[PDB]
Amino acid sequence: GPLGSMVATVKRTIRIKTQQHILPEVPPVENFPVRQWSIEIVLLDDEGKEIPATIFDKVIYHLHPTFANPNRTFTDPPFRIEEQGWGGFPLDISVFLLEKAGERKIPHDLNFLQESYEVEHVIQIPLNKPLLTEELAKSGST
Amino acid sequence: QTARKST
Repeated sequence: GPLGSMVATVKRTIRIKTQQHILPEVPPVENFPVRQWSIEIVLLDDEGKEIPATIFDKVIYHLHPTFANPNRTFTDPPFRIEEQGWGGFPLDISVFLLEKAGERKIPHDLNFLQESYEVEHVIQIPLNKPLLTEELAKSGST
Repeated sequence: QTARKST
């Protein structure tokens, strides 16, 4: 299964939730409509119900470099970001575990394929920081 | 809906 230091971890599923719609008052860019889009992040428990992702004390969205100040930091669940843009792009979402337990770079794809869509990612989380272990208890076994 | 940027 896992090996070495990675044995002392548990897995959680986080769900990234994306929404987007066209802003008609914003002029299209080269005929492409400008859309308002939003990303949020939740945690899933052992039953698959959505609970606040309190296991992170910080989330940073690393946006495409066409945005001003493309690295956007949020500290409260659900770490909701909102922007306007003309194009889809892969972006990295850095999530920072409580108690400096570690940064995880989760691959997201911002796209306009649907009005809304959800994507799940499995992350490994260590069990050696008491406050994080205690918080992890709310979303499933540890 | 398939509009995308570069990298």
